[PDB]
Amino acid sequence: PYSSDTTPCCFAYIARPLPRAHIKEYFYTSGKCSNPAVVFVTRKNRQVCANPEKKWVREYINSLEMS
Ligand SMILES: *C(=O)CNOCCCCC
Repeated sequence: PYSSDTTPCCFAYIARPLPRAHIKEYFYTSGKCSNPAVVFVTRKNRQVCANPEKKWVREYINSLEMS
């Protein structure tokens, strides 16, 4: 019933923590996707899928939220 634009989903999670200093932004993928995910945006503007349940991921989010 709703948006007919594509939206990004994640089908795998990066296995090891990204360097924190290379990440500038994050977002969660749509709740419509089959998997929950954090996407980190790097300073080279790459987008990397990550597991929201991982400690390092939650730590990075808190840090990013902690401007
Ligand atoms: C709202 O329009 C929902 N529609 O679902 C159709 C099933 C696949 C949509 C891509």
